[PDB]
Amino acid sequence: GSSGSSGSPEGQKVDHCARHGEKLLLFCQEDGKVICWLCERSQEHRGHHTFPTSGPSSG
Ligand SMILES: [Zn+2]
Ligand SMILES: [Zn+2]
Repeated sequence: GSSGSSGSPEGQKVDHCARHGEKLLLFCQEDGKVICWLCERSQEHRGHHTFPTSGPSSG
């Protein structure tokens, strides 16, 4: 698999998934919420099309 990109507790906690702990930068359409990497690749949001929120930004 993959160890991860950010693995430090001193990291800017921004919309961190309370389930996995990964930063939520994606936006699921089917659900209309913000999910993380693991989530997206999870049977929960599997196949679901998500978009990069990039914080306070429309496009
Ligand atoms: Zn998650
Ligand atoms: Zn979804």
